[PDB]
Amino acid sequence: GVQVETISPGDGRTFPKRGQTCVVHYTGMLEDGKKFDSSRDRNKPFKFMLGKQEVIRGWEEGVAQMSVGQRAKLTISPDYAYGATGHPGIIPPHATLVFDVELLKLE
Amino acid sequence: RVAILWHEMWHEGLEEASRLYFGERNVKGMFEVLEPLHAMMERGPQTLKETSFNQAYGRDLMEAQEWCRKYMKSGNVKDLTQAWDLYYHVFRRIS
Ligand SMILES: CO[C@H]1C[C@@H]2CC[C@@H](C)[C@@](O)(O2)C(=O)C(=O)N2CCCC[C@H]2C(=O)O[C@H]([C@H](C)C[C@@H]2CC[C@@H](O)[C@H](OC)C2)CC(=O)[C@H](C)/C=C(\C)[C@@H](O)[C@@H](OC)C(=O)[C@H](C)C[C@H](C)/C=C/C=C/C=C/1C
Repeated sequence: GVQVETISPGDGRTFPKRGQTCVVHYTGMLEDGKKFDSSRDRNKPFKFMLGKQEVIRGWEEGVAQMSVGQRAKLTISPDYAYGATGHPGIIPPHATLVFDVELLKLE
Repeated sequence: RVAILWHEMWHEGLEEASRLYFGERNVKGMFEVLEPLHAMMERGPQTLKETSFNQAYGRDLMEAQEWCRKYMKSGNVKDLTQAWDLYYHVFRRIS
């Protein structure tokens, strides 16, 4: 599964409809808080279209739950992420990942 | 050889390359489907369309290549990502 826990709420009616572009700011870290990637360090929002299997599954189902403005922590079990194979050099096998993601805007 | 815009050529090249690396963990394949595209660039814009695209996206795609070269020398894999940051930027702009 994927676990969403509000850090800061949005309007709670403007959800990303399948096929929109989510502009978001995230910091990703491994379970222990070890940061691996953040768009906020580059000072540059990440964009992706929701539904096109463009991102990992915990993101697909996680971000679909979010409304514009909302900031959330996603706890994504390896099944809904990079699995047993990981992504070599950055995400190890089986890793439970935590994402802090804020949904800036839909386009 | 065949007629195709550098636009279409790079769009589907970048998409295929990314799927091979990210999706299949095939860093051998992604170099295969990327080296050709880079080869053309290094040879020359012939038409006006290939000229302007080169003015727009030539620099980024070049730097992306140096990052891949850097990966080849160090095995770091964060060079590959700094490369794919730049590929993503040119791809996002050419849609
Ligand atoms: C340098 O930075 C990398 C991302 C880094 C690499 C390593 C991971 C730790 C990480 O640090 O991201 C990371 O924090 C992370 O885990 N992310 C990124 C943020 C969203 C969530 C997750 C993710 O899903 O990554 C994604 C993960 C790595 C792979 C995917 C997982 C889901 C699966 O369905 C896909 O199958 C193939 C692959 C990477 C992405 O978010 C990028 C946008 C998308 C893709 C590569 C594919 O969807 C591809 O499909 C062919 C596309 O359609 C794209 C648009 C085509 C163009 C040319 C490719 C662009 C390249 C973008 C690359 C980027 C920004």
